[PDB]
Amino acid sequence: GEFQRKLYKELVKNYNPLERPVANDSQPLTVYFSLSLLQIMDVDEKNQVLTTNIWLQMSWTDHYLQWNVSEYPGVKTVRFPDGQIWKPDILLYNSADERFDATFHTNVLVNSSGHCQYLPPGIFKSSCYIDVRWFPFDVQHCKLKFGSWSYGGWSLDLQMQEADISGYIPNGEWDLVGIPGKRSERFYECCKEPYPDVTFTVTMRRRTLYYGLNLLIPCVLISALALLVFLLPADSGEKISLGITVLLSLTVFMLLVAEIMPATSDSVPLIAQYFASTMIIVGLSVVVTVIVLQYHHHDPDGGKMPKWTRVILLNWCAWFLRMKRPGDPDLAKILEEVRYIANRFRCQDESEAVCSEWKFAACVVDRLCLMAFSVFTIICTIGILMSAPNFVEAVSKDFA
Amino acid sequence: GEFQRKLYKELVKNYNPLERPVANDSQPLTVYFSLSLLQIMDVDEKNQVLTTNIWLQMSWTDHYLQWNVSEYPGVKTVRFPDGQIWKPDILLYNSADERFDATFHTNVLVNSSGHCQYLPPGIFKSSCYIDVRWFPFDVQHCKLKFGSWSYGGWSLDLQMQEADISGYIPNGEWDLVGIPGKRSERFYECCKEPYPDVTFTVTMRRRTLYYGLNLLIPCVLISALALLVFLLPADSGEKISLGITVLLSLTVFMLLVAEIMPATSDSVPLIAQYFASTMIIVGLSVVVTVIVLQYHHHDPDGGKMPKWTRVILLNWCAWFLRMKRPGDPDLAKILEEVRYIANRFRCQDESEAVCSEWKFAACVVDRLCLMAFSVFTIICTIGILMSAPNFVEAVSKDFA
Amino acid sequence: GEFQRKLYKELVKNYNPLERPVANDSQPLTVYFSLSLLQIMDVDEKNQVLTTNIWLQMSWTDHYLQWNVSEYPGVKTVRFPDGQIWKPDILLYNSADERFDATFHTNVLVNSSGHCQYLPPGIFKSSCYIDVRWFPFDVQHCKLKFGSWSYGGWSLDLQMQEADISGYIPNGEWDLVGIPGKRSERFYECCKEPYPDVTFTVTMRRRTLYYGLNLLIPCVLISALALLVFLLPADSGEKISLGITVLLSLTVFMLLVAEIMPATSDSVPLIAQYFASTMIIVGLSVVVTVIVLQYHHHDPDGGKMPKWTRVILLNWCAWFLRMKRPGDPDLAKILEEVRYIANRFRCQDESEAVCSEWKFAACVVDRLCLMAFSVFTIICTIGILMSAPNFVEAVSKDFA
Amino acid sequence: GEFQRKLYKELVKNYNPLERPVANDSQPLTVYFSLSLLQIMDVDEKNQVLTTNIWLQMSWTDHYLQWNVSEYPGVKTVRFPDGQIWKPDILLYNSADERFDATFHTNVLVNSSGHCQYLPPGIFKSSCYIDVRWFPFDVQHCKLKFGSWSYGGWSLDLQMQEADISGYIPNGEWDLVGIPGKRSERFYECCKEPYPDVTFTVTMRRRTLYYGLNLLIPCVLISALALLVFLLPADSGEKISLGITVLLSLTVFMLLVAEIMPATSDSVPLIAQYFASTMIIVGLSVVVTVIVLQYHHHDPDGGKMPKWTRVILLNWCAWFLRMKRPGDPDLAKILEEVRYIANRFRCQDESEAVCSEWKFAACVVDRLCLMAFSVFTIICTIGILMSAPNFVEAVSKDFA
Amino acid sequence: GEFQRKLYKELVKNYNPLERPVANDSQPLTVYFSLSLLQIMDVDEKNQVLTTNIWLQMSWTDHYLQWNVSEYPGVKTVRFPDGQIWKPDILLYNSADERFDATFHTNVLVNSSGHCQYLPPGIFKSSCYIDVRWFPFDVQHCKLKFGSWSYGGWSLDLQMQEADISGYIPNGEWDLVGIPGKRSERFYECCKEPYPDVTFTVTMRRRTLYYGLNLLIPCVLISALALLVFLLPADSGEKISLGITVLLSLTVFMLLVAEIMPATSDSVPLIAQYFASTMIIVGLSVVVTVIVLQYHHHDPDGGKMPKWTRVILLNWCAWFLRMKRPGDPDLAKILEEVRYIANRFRCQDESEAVCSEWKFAACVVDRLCLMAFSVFTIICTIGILMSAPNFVEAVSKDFA
Ligand SMILES: *[C@@H]1O[C@H](CO)[C@@H](O[C@@H]2O[C@H](CO)[C@@H](O)[C@H](O)[C@H]2NC(C)=O)[C@H](O)[C@H]1NC(C)=O
Ligand SMILES: CN1CCC[C@H]1c1cccnc1
Repeated sequence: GEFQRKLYKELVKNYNPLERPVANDSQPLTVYFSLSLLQIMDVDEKNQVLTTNIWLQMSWTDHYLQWNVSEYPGVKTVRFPDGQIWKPDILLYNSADERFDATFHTNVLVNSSGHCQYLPPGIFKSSCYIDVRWFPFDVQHCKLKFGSWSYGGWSLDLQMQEADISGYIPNGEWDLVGIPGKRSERFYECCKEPYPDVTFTVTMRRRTLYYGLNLLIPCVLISALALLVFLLPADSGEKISLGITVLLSLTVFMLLVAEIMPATSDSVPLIAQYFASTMIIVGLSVVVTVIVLQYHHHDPDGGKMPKWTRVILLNWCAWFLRMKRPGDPDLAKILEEVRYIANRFRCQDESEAVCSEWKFAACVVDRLCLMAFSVFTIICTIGILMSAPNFVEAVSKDFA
Repeated sequence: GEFQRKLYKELVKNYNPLERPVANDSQPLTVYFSLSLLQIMDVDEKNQVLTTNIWLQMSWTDHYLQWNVSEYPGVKTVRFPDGQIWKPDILLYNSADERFDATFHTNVLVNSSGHCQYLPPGIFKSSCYIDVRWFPFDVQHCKLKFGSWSYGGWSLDLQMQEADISGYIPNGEWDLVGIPGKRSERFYECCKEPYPDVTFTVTMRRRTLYYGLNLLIPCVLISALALLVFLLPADSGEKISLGITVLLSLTVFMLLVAEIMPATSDSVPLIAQYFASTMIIVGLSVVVTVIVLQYHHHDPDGGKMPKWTRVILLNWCAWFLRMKRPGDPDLAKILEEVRYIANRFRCQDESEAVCSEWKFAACVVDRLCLMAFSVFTIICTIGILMSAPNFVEAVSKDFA
Repeated sequence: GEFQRKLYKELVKNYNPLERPVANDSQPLTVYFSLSLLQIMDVDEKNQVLTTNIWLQMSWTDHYLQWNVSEYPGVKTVRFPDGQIWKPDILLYNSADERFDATFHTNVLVNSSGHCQYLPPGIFKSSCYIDVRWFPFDVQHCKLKFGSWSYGGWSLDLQMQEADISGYIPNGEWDLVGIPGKRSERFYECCKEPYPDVTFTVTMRRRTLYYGLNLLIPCVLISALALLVFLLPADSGEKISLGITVLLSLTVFMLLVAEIMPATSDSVPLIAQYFASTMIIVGLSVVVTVIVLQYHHHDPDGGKMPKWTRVILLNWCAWFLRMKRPGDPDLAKILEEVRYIANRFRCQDESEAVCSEWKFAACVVDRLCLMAFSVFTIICTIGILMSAPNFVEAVSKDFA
Repeated sequence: GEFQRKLYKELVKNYNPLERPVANDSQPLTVYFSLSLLQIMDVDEKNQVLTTNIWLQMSWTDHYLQWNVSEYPGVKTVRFPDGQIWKPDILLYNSADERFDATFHTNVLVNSSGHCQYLPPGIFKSSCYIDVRWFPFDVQHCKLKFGSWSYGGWSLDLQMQEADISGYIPNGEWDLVGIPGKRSERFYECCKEPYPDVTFTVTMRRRTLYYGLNLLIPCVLISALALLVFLLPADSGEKISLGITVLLSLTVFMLLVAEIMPATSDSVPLIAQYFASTMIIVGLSVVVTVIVLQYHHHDPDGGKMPKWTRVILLNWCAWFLRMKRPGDPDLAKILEEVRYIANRFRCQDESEAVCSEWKFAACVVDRLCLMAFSVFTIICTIGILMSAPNFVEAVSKDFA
Repeated sequence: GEFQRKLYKELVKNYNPLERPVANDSQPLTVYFSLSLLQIMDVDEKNQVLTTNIWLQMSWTDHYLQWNVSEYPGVKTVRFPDGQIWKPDILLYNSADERFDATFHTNVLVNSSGHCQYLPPGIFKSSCYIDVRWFPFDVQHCKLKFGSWSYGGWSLDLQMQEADISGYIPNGEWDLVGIPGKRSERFYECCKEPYPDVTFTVTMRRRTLYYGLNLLIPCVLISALALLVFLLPADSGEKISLGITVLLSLTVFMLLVAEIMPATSDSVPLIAQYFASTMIIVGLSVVVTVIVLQYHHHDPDGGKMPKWTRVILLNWCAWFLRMKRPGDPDLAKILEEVRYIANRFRCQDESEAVCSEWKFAACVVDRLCLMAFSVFTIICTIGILMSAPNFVEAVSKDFA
């Protein structure tokens, strides 16, 4: 259009993109800043990097870019590319990307009175502290700090507007709680002029269904199966294998959790405490199994049963767990031989009785330790999994 | 030639690559948008990112790029590179690339009457929701939203043309169903003017031959092998090893599945349900094996077989399974000696008879549990596999 | 130099890089396009992407870039950088890269008669189909498609020159069979305008020495070792651990092999078929071992051994296998006692004889199944490995 | 603003960005170089690179960019982008990045008296030596070197300012000790002109809590558990499975841990020494277990007990460990029968006595080696772990 | 200053950066090319690339960039950025990075007489053959090729200067032997002109301490531990589990090791063949163990030991290793009864006396195969380890 061509020719006369567009040079240029959250794309726990998809919103008033629509009837707005008009240099101080600025530079929409609009999209990789103390029942607060880089507080009056979440797409792993913001001005060692900035905090809660189904339940089941050694008879000759195999099979779970966790030294993760407790339980299970095995394969006439062992394992625990304790010269020569044979059988009977009593003691010890270990593992698991805050909320929101 | 040089000099005279090429400024500009799918690069289930290879197609009429063929006999079309003529700022809204734009800028072919064609190729990484509820017999819909960033509905009339699939190359893992399009207008918090956009939906059906033959069949085979613990005689003393080793060998499969699957908590994957069911099956098998072994190694004199247990197992289940139940003074001194020996032998015979009864009871329990576990695992696996929709279609389209 | 400075000043006078350097504007400009292969870098089977080091070759005649050597002594060639002259817009069609054009823009060498040479280097990532049916005895063909993006047939006709492989460097993993091409031609539905393009097919053969020595021989050896369970006597007590451990090893081997293979569902690969056959063989061996162990530990009084099993195992297969089958009143009181003892001893002897007969039957079954399984595994391995059409060529080239 | 428009127009008049802003051309331009540390993002031990977030700080004086604020009341500072002003070419010498200069070019703030202030941000990847001799108890010294690439000391003399640590964000893994600066002058063979440069040495101390919890304690506990084979009785038939599975688990642990450390060959790391010691201890325990099992299953008449081992073990070692050492004509024919039976039983009991002797000797050897290995493991672990120069500091600052 | 401003204005008067700065247009421009190695960043065996930190030294004489130093006092050198003056187009021929040329474009220093120095830094990823045959005792020779892309001997004749290693920083894994250069020509068929090229070969020796300690010593120790299977008595019942567990562990060891090596089919690597030999050693040990177990459990009532075995396994082989060979009517009825019992005992003793011979034969085989397998393992390990060249040099330089 001829009007469009004339307006574009007239709007660029003696225009310097290096100057701040203010009618008076002694007042700051008010700029309104806001962002629109679109998607939380990634939360890296190991590298402590948060990846989001946002649209920055910048608005200000330009004094030289004004015209009367009477002389230009058809055209009401004008768009300008990068490098042709003045734009604020607003960056992200918290950036964690090789290019310190990740914004696709689009056009600038202008009023017929000089109201510039800037909506640059882009995927932002910011570095925020990730707390894994109560993993996987944790809520994270990651900050996004925005502000002008080279304009002080006397030339650029930054003003914050509320973030817009009307186009937010659920992540499916993180539940968004909110995104407040606040404006503050700081002093830097470079200069003696305040530099206002706008900080947005993103609060999200991890959904625990997947982790609960894939890490907590299998460990519970395997630890429960590890108690099955306290039910096998000692004569089966398989007791050590169960404990060893369950220890081996939980080593891989420990290694997996270690590989998915950041190498932080600020606190002990709740899952780490759980796995250490389970390791301890299995270790003492194996120790008790060895003790029972060495009690059951006792050598008759190899020692004397201590009186304390006798009383404690035959009159107290047997009662408490309702145990039931099991229970012419030729003729002369013939007689000598038959008494010898009978005496040999009698000694065999005494030896087998001693062996039976030793085996009964081993069985009593085994059952008592079974009960104690079951109580201990239930208590430890319940306490560890209930210690974390908002665990009831997480359960009621995800599972039920 | 001279005519080409003259035309090129004439066309760029007083041309502003900023203004919209419309004869009347009030009327909008009609731009036809279309897509040409070529290939599907990858479908990142873990990162919810879809990579494609497409050719965008745009067409519009330029008012100033017109000439007469008679005055320039040789030439009929001209081509302009980026930054020399006006082009629409159409870009993909749902972009997962580090840079928000992935198009490769090429030339713009021009009619003799002002028709511009623009076909920029590129590889697009668009973030689309991936549903793994019915993995691997699943169908995924991914959207591609294209629209002008800075031009409203009063300036650009973004029409839609049907997507073209003729140069499409089959992926070999995904089966294309179709790619329809739909145009709509939306309002944004920035501005009081609608912004039309064109959305293309891609429907792909996963081919399940590889995933089936690599995950389902081995798991079924190992689950069936885990039932052999009920055919092993108890005297071999190697029942528990089979169960614990198949438990390990399926835990590694669970690890692989956790590796390939994402970490969403929206739903429980079908493969996760199947693996959990197999886990419970093997755990219950190990528990039953422990019970059977503790039945087999029953200490005689250490207890009495309950009458209810006998009537349940010995003469009821054996009937059900049709199993047979197995089975001068000197001469005096010698007389009591041989009497003592004979009495000892008789007591040994009674003890071995009791032990044989206990062993038969253990065998009966083993047979019952074998039958029950076999029927239960068959029913569970059939139900879980057949619960998925279009499972029969996927089978008949892949295996047949 | 004075002369070359004057020539450079003169040549760029009234020059328009947008203009096509022809003399009549109606006759298409002939461009000769060829290739120069340097090295094959990587063949990504998982991503279906081929990376190569390639030098392009272009040659056209420029009408305006001519001069008389006699007027400019010494100056015989001139060179121009990107953008200062006209260049064909030839780029890879089936490219797989974030930035579509993977070329380095060097200078253009122009002779005194207007002949332009252009050799842009670069590393090209191309998405080509990768068949995996006969992996690792496979030969792959990957296609490279070039051609002008915008210039048609009446303006720019493409001519082919033979590909150059003089500078080729051996890969060490792929054997270059050759690289032919075809100068195709295409017509549209509007106009009789031939659109030409040049395509190059790279045919390579995989060297099988590494894959063979690292996959096939270890698996064959381990499968052969898995057959030793049949030679193991039942009384040892380790007939199940051997089979289950080789099963674990085979499962790990499949898991590690499937990490380098594509997830295509086009066809079942040869290596997958071989692994499936090995798994079936091992599972059947475990089942047979369970049956043999069940036979070995048979209750002497648990039943009667069927006459069919008698006349088969102890009669036919035993002869076939050439196995030898092993095999005053007080005086009356003492008489009764010794008769009782003797009767007990005789019953023990009969039970021992029955157990020995059962054990011999188990041994016969074990040996027969050993022979059958050895034949099965040898036949299956030979048949699976001999099905590759390139197997003889591979074994004659790589190994020999 | 009119005043700033006029000032911008007047300042760029006859200005050449290629010219060094001095007044005599023979005096070096004083430049002050500092550095503001934000956070340490990564320390890659495998690649030996360090990633940090750093704000550069350069300040100098410009002779031409001077104006009187009386004629321009509102204007007090001006800003210029890259390419329109002279900037020092300060680079990172020991950089490790695809682009040798990973800085973001921002505006240059200029005061009214010609004072410049340039603060470009960025993420820097520098190659620094990583010493893993005392891993995980490490203190690292990574150096950053800066300096003009082309400007010499006679034209550009760098000056060092103290590094600023305000605004530092704690890593959570690495503890920052400090970052001291040093300005060094290096001469050439040309001429007596300095070539000053500024170097900063970042000193970090690894926080040894995560590694201590995940590697040292689990391996210590597993090594302690591996000693339980000595308390296991030899009759259980599990004295080797425990040791072999512990050895397998520990070698898996070592091989997986090896994925973290680099392949350097300048020293033997502490963790490698500790793992090797554990390997040796477990192997020797397995050897001793084999020897003990050989002692236990000795043939009753396959040999004779040597006097030397008899006196050394049964006499001296029992004293040490305080172990109690356990333990009508037919009448003639009947006489030889009963005498034969009696002497057979006597031979059986003497063979049993010899077997008991061998078993007791095996038990004594087992106890002695248990004591020896219990001493050895503790001594080796303490000695290896106490060799770190800062072990006490690390423990007292990470645990207490 | 004024003088340098005037000089900068004067030098760019009628300057064309597209022409060689010669004075006759026929004499080639002599260009000196050198190198400055700083660090070897990484050597990749998988993808066969070499990444280094390198400074490129260039120097030539410019005819136009000259001035009288008297007329411009104080000014001695001038600097020009990329694009403002002519620069040689020298680039790496055999590159491996995505951008074919990776050099940071810095300024060019020009003296008063017209001498140009150009030292662009960068990180170069080359592509060189990596010989893995003698792994990990490799000595590599990676070539770097440099040269003008378009200019030839008529225009630009390259020269060579010795590479600079004064700034070298040791890698820690690779020992640098040296880096020699060479200047070579290449005559074309058309034109008898030189085509100078300068190539540098970097020779590095791998440090074997880490690889030895982490791969060779553990493998030898594990093989020695597996060698203990022959000392274990057969009565334990653990002779198979130990061997199979070691086999599985070392198989996973080899599979893990194979990941850090390329799939090159040009030679069989030393580590690969060593692991193979260990594989056959362990497999044969398992086979021998199976044979020994079969001999130990021979049926006493089965076949008869052949005379060949009776001599060779009992006399000859026991002499070879010196193992001593271990070794009224009622009266009639009672007489017949005791005769029967004594005859049964005598038959039992005779039957048992045959199993001792089989057990001694098993012991003889165990000892013989222990000796033979130990000798075989020692010989094979020594031969494979010492076969590689410069093994003595490597061990002396690394371990001492
Ligand atoms: C413009 O900015 C510079 C910042 O360095 C000012 O220089 C400093 O000014 C203060 C007070 O005048 C002095 O105390 C410092 O010593 C100065 N720094 C140096 C390195 O000299 C400069 O004064 C400012 N000029 C104007 C007109 O405001
Ligand atoms: C539709 N566009 C994309 C998002 C907002 C909107 C817009 C409006 C004005 C300037 N830029 C962008």
